[PDB]
Amino acid sequence: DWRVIVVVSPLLIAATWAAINIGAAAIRQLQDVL
Amino acid sequence: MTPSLANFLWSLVLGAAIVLIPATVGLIFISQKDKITR
Amino acid sequence: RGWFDVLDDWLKRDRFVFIGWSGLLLFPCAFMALGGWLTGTTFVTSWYTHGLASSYLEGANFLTVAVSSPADAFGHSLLFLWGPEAQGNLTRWFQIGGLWPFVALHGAFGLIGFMLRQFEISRLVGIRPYNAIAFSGPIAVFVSVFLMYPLGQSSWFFAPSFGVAGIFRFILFLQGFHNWTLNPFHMMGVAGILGGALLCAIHGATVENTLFEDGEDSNTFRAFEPTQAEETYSMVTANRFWSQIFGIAFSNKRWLHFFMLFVPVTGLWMSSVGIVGLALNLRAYDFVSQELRAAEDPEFETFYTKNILLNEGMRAWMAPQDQPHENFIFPEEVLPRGNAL
Amino acid sequence: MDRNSNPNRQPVELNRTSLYLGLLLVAVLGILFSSYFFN
Amino acid sequence: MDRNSNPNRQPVELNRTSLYLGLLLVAVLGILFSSYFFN
Amino acid sequence: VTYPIFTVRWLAVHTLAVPSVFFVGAIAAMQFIQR
Amino acid sequence: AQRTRLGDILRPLNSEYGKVVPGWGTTPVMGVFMALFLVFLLIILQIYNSSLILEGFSVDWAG
Amino acid sequence: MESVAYILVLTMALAVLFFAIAFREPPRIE
Amino acid sequence: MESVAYILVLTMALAVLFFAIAFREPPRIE
Amino acid sequence: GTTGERPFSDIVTSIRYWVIHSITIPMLFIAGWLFVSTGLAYDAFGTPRPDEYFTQTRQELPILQERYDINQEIQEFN
Amino acid sequence: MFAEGRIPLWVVGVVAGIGAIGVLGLFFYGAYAGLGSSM
Amino acid sequence: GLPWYRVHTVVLNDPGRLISVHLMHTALVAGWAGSMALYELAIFDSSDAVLNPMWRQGMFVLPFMARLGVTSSWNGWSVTGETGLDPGFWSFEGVAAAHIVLSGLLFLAAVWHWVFWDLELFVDPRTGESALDLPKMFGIHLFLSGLLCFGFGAFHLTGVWGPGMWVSDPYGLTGHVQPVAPEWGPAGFNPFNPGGVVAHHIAAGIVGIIAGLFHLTVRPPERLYKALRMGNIETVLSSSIAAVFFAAFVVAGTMWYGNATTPIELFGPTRYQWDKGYFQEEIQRRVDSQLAEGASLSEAWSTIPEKLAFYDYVGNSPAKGGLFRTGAMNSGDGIAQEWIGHPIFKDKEGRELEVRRMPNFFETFPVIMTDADGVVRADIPFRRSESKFSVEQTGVTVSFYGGALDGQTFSNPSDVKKFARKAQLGEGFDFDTETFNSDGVFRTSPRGWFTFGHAVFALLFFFGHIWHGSRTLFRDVFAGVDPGLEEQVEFGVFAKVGDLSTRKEA
Amino acid sequence: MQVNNLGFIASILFVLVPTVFLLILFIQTGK
Amino acid sequence: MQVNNLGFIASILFVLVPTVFLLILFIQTGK
Ligand code: CLA
Ligand code: CLA
Ligand code: CLA
Ligand SMILES: CCCCCCCCCCCCCCCC(=O)OC[C@H](CO[C@@H]1O[C@H](CS(=O)(=O)O)[C@@H](O)[C@H](O)[C@H]1O)OC(=O)CCCCCCCCCCCCCCC
Ligand SMILES: CCCCCCCCCCCCCCCC(=O)OC[C@H](COP(=O)(O)OC[C@@H](O)CO)OC(=O)CCCCCCCCCCCCCCC
Ligand SMILES: CC1=C(/C=C/C(C)=C/C=C/C(C)=C/C=C/C=C(C)/C=C/C=C(C)/C=C/C2=C(C)CCCC2(C)C)C(C)(C)CCC1
Ligand SMILES: CC1=C(/C=C/C(C)=C/C=C/C(C)=C/C=C/C=C(C)/C=C/C=C(C)/C=C/C2=C(C)CCCC2(C)C)C(C)(C)CCC1
Ligand SMILES: CC1=C(/C=C/C(C)=C\C=C/C(C)=C/C=C/C=C(C)/C=C/C=C(C)\C=C\C2=C(C)CCCC2(C)C)C(C)(C)CCC1
Ligand SMILES: CCCCCCCCCCCCO[C@@H]1O[C@H](CO)[C@@H](O[C@H]2O[C@H](CO)[C@@H](O)[C@H](O)[C@H]2O)[C@H](O)[C@H]1O
Ligand SMILES: [Ca+2]
Ligand SMILES: [Fe+2]
Repeated sequence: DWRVIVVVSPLLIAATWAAINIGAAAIRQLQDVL
Repeated sequence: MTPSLANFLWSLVLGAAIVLIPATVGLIFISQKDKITR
Repeated sequence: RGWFDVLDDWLKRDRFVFIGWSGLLLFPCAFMALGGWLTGTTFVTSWYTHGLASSYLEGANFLTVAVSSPADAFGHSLLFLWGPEAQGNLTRWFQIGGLWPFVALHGAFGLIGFMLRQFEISRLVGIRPYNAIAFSGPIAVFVSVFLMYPLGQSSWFFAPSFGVAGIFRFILFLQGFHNWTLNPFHMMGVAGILGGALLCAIHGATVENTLFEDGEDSNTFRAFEPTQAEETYSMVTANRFWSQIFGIAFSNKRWLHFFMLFVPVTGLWMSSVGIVGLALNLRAYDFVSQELRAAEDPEFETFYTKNILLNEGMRAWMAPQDQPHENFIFPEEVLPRGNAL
Repeated sequence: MDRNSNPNRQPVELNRTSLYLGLLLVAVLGILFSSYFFN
Repeated sequence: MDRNSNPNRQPVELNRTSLYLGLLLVAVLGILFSSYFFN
Repeated sequence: VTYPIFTVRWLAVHTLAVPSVFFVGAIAAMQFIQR
Repeated sequence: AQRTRLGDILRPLNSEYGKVVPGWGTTPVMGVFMALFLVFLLIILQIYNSSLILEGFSVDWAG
Repeated sequence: MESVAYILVLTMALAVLFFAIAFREPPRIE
Repeated sequence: MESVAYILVLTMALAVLFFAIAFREPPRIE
Repeated sequence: GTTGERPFSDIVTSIRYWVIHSITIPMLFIAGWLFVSTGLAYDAFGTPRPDEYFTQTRQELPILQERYDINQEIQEFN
Repeated sequence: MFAEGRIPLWVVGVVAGIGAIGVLGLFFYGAYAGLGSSM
Repeated sequence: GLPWYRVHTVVLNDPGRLISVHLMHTALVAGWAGSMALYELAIFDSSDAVLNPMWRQGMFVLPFMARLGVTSSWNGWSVTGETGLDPGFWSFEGVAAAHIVLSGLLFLAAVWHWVFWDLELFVDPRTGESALDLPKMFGIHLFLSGLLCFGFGAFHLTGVWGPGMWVSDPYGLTGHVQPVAPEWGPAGFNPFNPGGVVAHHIAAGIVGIIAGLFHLTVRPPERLYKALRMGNIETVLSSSIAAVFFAAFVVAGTMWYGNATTPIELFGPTRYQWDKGYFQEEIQRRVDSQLAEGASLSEAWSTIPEKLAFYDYVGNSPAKGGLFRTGAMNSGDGIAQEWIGHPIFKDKEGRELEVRRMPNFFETFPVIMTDADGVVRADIPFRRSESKFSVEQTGVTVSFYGGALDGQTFSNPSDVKKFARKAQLGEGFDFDTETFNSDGVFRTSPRGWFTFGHAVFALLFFFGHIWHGSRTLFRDVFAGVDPGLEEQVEFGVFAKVGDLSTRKEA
Repeated sequence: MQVNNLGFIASILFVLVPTVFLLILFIQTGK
Repeated sequence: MQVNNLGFIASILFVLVPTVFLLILFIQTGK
């Protein structure tokens, strides 16, 4: 269903933008807690 | 062995596998990782 | 370090949102209940259970939306998603009103988790658990109204719907069908709630108007620090004021605050006992002496008999729409009505 | 066997304010429920 | 005017034997007069 | 200094606020549905 | 504290005040039994609720 | 229903008799 | 005759109000 | 006073926070918008669109009366 | 805006409040248009 | 001194006087049972089990005696309508007398324990003070409970040595006490199967014996001892109040919804039997069976039993009472004398009309007559100025089959409207309203009163549990908080809430 | 039996009022 | 009016029994 694609895809864009703007500090916080 | 019996048994299994068991593993994992230093 | 005690350490950390052992019951259940209510009032109809539109998707507003009660045909079926009605179909489950027992059950277990949270944090902080004892009132209300009232009735249909106008419907329904204003248990509830509101207002006004001059600013709020030892307001002046104004006054701070606890909690418990009675249609509907007289004497009218007539009119004009599963066909000539209206 | 004195005996108090509050509560409960007792 | 304490206040006693005698008298007066109250 | 970013408070905020903004956008689109 | 014959008979049943098994003891076996009790309560509730329908009978006055 | 009243008043007298025998103030030589 | 009972219970409440105002335990600073 | 977490007034007054949210919050908004405007919410929840409250063969209220076979009941109700 | 790496919190607040007022006004506009407008 | 609401605390650390107060409560309960049964026996009418059974007469404890096997009286009557039986000693009067005598014995035993409170059994030999080994007492009492439960299921319920329990047909016409065999299949969890109750007590008694043996041989874990405060008797009070409100909610539910243990001959029909037309459906099935056999309408309707028709009457539904409509159901409509027979209403065009019945919700209900295809053909209009479907215009006549009015036809519209209003209440009955001066408003049955009392008590006992559980777990701060409590309640100082060793020092 | 309608209330009050007076006086004795 | 025959005795006892309990407790206080 194209409806499912065009509904999920905005969430995917939001998640990937948050990931590529927070991922360095996210991996650092994951490392510091082992 | 009825459809309602099978649905109840699957509810037991999937309430364990969706809610109870992965929360138990996640709590145990994050409590072992982020320990309190005395 | 045992794994239980390590988990106990992690659950009871001093963070922004306290979790605790009670949080494992509270947070998923409260989230499920709140998300179910928001989901139902945003997207889910009551068209097949009630013949009504009750979501924002259908054009209802914040007053007119509800997670409505399920269809009367199901009885007191718990209406699980995997249950024999819905049979795993989420869409069918939404349409048959399964969001109502979803919200009501998760809400009830979340309320349990919240009073457990009150107990847990009271134990950790080191205070007495009177907040949980006070919260017993709201849980008594929720259990009597949303659970034992429909359980005593024919189905979950006659439970209150989780909505503003749905609750107003439940309220008017209990007036017209049960004469719930006439019930003394509700009168004690009303007395408790209005007394709690009175005590709140009077206690706040008395403290704010018997404050000690403990600062140089006209803004009196900065003349307090939490770690101070002495009282921020004059109990002696407050006592003298209310003794000369009202006749009596509080002379004990602890008794004052226990009474502020006691009045609305007792009102809630009393109204809950009345709702338990109403679950079995054990109403204070009538004063039989006045009906026997009114049936014998057509000159006898009180405000009670007028209220009885109001209830009859409401029942006859509301029941075909409020209970569409019954297929109540009331032709216009049988509807009770006064002259010219 | 001997009849010994019990050391767990403790006096009961009800002060005047508590008496007035209880008497008022009992009076208003009678006022509330008498019409339903008569029916 | 001042509200002075009264020195004529004196305690009232009723002992247990007097209580039993009064309770028995009241019970037998009820037993005697109840049939006439009902008539 | 050097605070964590992902906390229980972070999840507590999003669990509520991400579906809140999703639902608000839904109801905003509902405002333009014709009869 | 006055001795009676019945008291002297019943004395060993009230002599173990505060005796404990150190640690967790049989708490896991307890929790297994509480889980089984909860499942049994769920079964009989859903049978009475007609949410669990079993062959061989119906929940009705005629069985 | 008068039978209930008669039974109650007779029972009150008999209970008074029991409590006056079993729980009298003990006579003490002093 | 129920009117007598209603008058008595209302009178009991009003008498309680009078005796609680006029004959309260006085609040004493100590 | 501070339980350990970064204070909210520090967080929401940052460039990096608003760089992430200038994107996340509006695009969640448009996700809800496309949930409604593509009509997927009607199919997901079973809510009637404004022309399926009544069909050409049913003009009354489709009050469920079946206790177990509700799927076929909703189907013949349409 | 007047700082180093920072936005004033009152600017953030006025933007958020304007957005909240706007979505409330849109929800009140939808009371008079489209579904639920009685027309 | 002690406030009024705490006076009973005096026996908190006095096991002898605690046992004495328990005896006094047990004596008062047993004496209530005996005196309530004696009052019920003094006012019971045994003349007609069909139309004046126990549940029309306000009989509360008499169904509970009848349920477990005591159906007969010394006077000579039985609640099943049989006469001339010899119950032995265990009639209603003998059971009432046994509870009165037991109450007196328990009163005397309570007096003894109150007076001789300082028994050597209650003090610890290790220390010098009063101590109850509550896990061991629990194990003994659990073992006794399991033994009694097993004996009640396996001997009394099965009739191996005992009377059995009350069973009936699905329509409550042939109820009697019989031995009941245990059902060990899944139909033992059918709540309307009495063999399920028999198996439950046998199996739960065996499990209680095994659990009592465990709770007798195995000491509690130290973690559970400290967590549940097992040295405090208030934790027993809290958990017992919890179990007790659990069981009270259960018995209120089984009373209201109907059970094998709540038969309709003893407590009355349920509201759900009126709701779904259970008795009306069975009555119509029997009439259709006789019509298919080839009988006339009067013949088919004259073999409906009057008891079955009496069940099909909204005044016997427990959801028609009032909270202050006190007493027996015979104080309401009256004592039922006879069934008037089944009405058939026909309009002037020959269509058969059915009066829409009054639901349990409605204090008043409009009189509506619909045909076979659900179209309203007659009514009793409020406004007559625009009346179209009145009985007068539609020419509705009514013919009665069976009962007192069998073979009769009423065409005068006042009689037809009166019979329409009667048919609104289900099967019509003639009532004697002068014996108890019946006021005409419906009462609820003992089923409804039991459900109301037990539901309300279960709700209030939820508060008791919370109160005592909180008093148990917070015993240290009952007089107040510590006079310090400063640094531990500050935010962010300690890593764990309330833990001193978890100070961050930062 | 056709008894006086006030017989029950008169009997209960005739017993109970001086019973209450005696119990009040006995319980307060020693104060 | 056609009232409950037990309404008067129930109202008087409902008022008077806890009134008596409170008066007993107040008068003995200080002993
Ligand atoms: C051996 C003594 C004895 C006998 C043979 C009887 C017999 C009877 N009693 Mg009586 N009674 C007794 C002692 C006795 N009583 C005592 C000591 C008291 C004071 C407490 C009473 C107070 C009393 C009252 C108030 C009433 C009776 C009534 C009755 C009649 C019906 C009982 C009934 O409904 O069962 C009901 C019993 C139960 C449902 C048992 C509940 C037990 C629960 C389910 C167990 C709790 C859980 C358990 C502790 C833990 C699980 C155990 C498991 C693991 C094994 C019956 C003739 C009734 C009557 O008809 O009045 C005349 C009635 O109203 N009795
Ligand atoms: C829960 C147990 C219970 C149940 C279910 C019943 C049920 C029944 N009884 Mg019974 N009875 C009981 C206990 C019970 N009784 C006890 C303990 C006694 C000894 C006093 C009696 C003595 C008795 C007699 C003499 C009679 C009955 C009768 C009846 C039947 C008629 C009901 C009725 O009119 O009452 C009406 C109920 C009410 C009006 C409700 C009262 C609720 C009170 C007023 C609420 C109080 C509010 C509270 C004070 C406010 C709180 C304040 C707050 C700040 C805390 C009915 C089936 C009658 C019968 O039919 O005999 C065959 C009959 O004549 N009973
Ligand atoms: C079997 C259950 C049970 C038992 C053994 C107890 C026992 C106790 N309670 Mg608890 N409690 C219970 C259930 C129980 N409670 C329930 C159900 C509630 C909710 C209503 C409470 C709420 C409660 C509170 C708020 C308090 C207690 C307190 C106490 C302690 C002192 C009691 C006292 O002197 O008051 C004396 C009572 C009077 C002088 C008059 C009360 C008369 C009542 C209002 C009406 C009479 C009832 C009637 C005669 C019998 C019908 C009851 C029956 C149907 C259950 C004592 C340990 C007190 C405490 O904790 O002490 C430190 C306390 O403050 N209880
Ligand atoms: C919604 C989310 C769900 C939330 C889940 C929360 C996490 C689970 C909390 C569990 C609380 C109870 C466990 C307490 C620890 C304990 O008792 O055991 C202590 C032991 C040993 O611990 C160690 O043992 C040592 C020795 S001793 O055991 O004390 O003797 C001791 O020194 C040491 O301290 C101790 O750590 O730990 C174990 O691993 C036992 C695991 C089993 C515990 C009970 C679980 C049973 C659940 C029933 C479900 C299965 C049945 C299904 C039926 C269909
Ligand atoms: C500017 C708003 C004023 C509106 C009046 C409402 C506030 C006062 C109500 C209190 C009544 C009880 C009186 C005794 C209580 C009493 O004695 O108060 C005492 C309290 C102490 O004030 P201070 O003496 O320190 O200062 C007040 C003046 O003396 C000088 O500033 O007074 C105030 O706090 C006034 C602050 C009101 C200003 C902001 C309040 C805004 C609330 C209303 C907002 C709208 C509500 C509806 C929205 C849905
Ligand atoms: C049902 C269900 C579920 C769940 C879900 C969930 C849990 C979810 C959710 C959800 C959510 C959680 C949602 C949300 C939301 C929201 C909203 C919708 C909001 C809002 C709002 C508003 C509108 C506001 C406004 C305002 C005001 C009024 C005040 C101030 C200002 C402002 C403007 C802010 C699941 C899947 C599991 C399964 C199936 C069932
Ligand atoms: C001494 C003795 C004896 C005798 C015994 C007897 C004779 C008895 C009895 C007993 C009895 C005869 C009893 C009783 C009881 C009663 C009760 C215990 C009650 C009650 C009450 C109540 C509790 C109620 C309440 C209420 C009300 C009032 C209102 C409504 C609600 C209610 C229900 C809450 C003999 C010789 C044998 C032996 C030797 C010893
Ligand atoms: C409350 C709050 C907030 C918020 C706020 C907002 C959100 C807003 C606002 C506001 C605004 C946003 C505004 C405005 C303004 C403007 C104005 C006031 C103006 C003017 C003027 C005029 C007067 C006009 C004139 C004219 C005319 C007449 C015609 C010609 C042209 C013209 C246009 C010139 C904040 C956070 C801050 C703080 C806290 C809370
Ligand atoms: C805000 C929360 C969002 C709500 C969730 C959005 C999705 C809602 C459901 C729509 C998805 C498809 O909608 C419906 O899904 C159900 C599962 O429940 C499918 O149901 C299918 O699987 C279930 C599970 O075994 C069984 O009933 C059966 O095998 C089959 O019907 C239906 O075939 C489909 O019509
Ligand atoms: Ca006309
Ligand atoms: Fe305060």
